[PDB]
Amino acid sequence: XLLVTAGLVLA
Amino acid sequence: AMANVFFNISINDKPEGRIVFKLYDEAVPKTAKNFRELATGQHGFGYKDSIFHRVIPQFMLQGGDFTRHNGTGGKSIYGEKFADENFQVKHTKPGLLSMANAGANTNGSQFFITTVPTSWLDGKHVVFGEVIEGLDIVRKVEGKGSASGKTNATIKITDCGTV
Repeated sequence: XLLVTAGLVLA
Repeated sequence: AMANVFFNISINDKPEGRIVFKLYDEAVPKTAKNFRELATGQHGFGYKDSIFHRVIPQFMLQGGDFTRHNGTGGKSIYGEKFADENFQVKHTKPGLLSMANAGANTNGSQFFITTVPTSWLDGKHVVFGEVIEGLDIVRKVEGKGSASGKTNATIKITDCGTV
């Protein structure tokens, strides 16, 4: 999806 | 505790000019202090010579991983992570600075600059400033990104600090 995560990148 | 922050940006080593940010110290003083002092490099490390490693058109520019340059690193002036200070400012417009994280209370040094409103991130990512000059440079960098976030040119912060 649209996320801004630091290492586990999600859909 | 109040000066605006600048990044000089190059794209494949071509200087593109300066982005200037106003930080929201009155809303998030701990978060703003972290970004400002990583930009000045006063603790001996920070954003100078780092890259934007994940750029997604119509969404945001992600950078600030000055230890691993790929999303797996970064550290704050308070240590490897610090708490979400609050979520009072929302992702209402292009050009906002907000903290990237790996779940609750995992802020370090990675941040993003929005190119659209990103309201679905409200309450999960701390918003802490805004672009006041150089949104054109933000849009130029944005065009070097892709849906996966991979860039087709190196986007570098060649100098940074306070104005």
